[PDB]
Amino acid sequence: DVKLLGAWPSPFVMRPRIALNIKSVEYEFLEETLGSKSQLLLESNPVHKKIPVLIHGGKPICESLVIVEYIDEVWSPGPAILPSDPYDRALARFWAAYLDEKWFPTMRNIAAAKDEEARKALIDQVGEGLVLLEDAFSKCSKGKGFFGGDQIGYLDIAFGSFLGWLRAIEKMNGVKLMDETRTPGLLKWANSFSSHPAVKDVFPETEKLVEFAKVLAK
Ligand SMILES: N[C@@H](CCC(=O)N[C@@H](CS)C(=O)NCC(=O)O)C(=O)O
Repeated sequence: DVKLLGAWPSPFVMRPRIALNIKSVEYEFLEETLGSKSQLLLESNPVHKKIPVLIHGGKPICESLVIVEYIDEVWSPGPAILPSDPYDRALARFWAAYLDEKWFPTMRNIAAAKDEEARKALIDQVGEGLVLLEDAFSKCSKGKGFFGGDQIGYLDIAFGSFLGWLRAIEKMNGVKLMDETRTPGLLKWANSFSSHPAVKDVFPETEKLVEFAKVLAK
């Protein structure tokens, strides 16, 4: 009754997936294949032609974050994904928004860098980006293990959905962007997320993510 269109290595595809595992909503996973586009996609998401795409009642929903909020709402009876306080809720959205427009582009844009400089510059920001989210974690979690708190939340999805890749870009660049000193909470959090039940069977393997990068090469 629920169809999801994405691919094993898209962190955006992980977003509507985790959320579905939180509500216990089952779904059909319509894989896409590199370099091509299924007609069901070109059909269902004609504006961006991007994955993921949620299909619910014969209807399509687009933009991973919006799908997550829709999922939180259609299945309100289960564990709530977004926070509950109007302000707390707005915080999660600010950071998700920030992560999507600046943090991730910056971190992906690395590979494209060239002089070992720009490379550093990017990596530098990726660091500054983490120090903050380590700060946001500090208030957001109140000594609990997730942005959401005791349990997995909206901000854990958005930001956690990138761990496989960040773990992968680390390896392929001989750099560790999280460390005991500067982000000791996230280091701990990044391993209480990629192990969470709603994540552990939808989280890609760093290595597999590394073959795929080495493949997106050309
Ligand atoms: N920003 C979109 C997804 C961003 C995006 O670029 N998605 C990629 C996956 S990494 C995609 O759809 N690629 C093109 C395709 O093959 O359809 C969202 O937040 O839902």
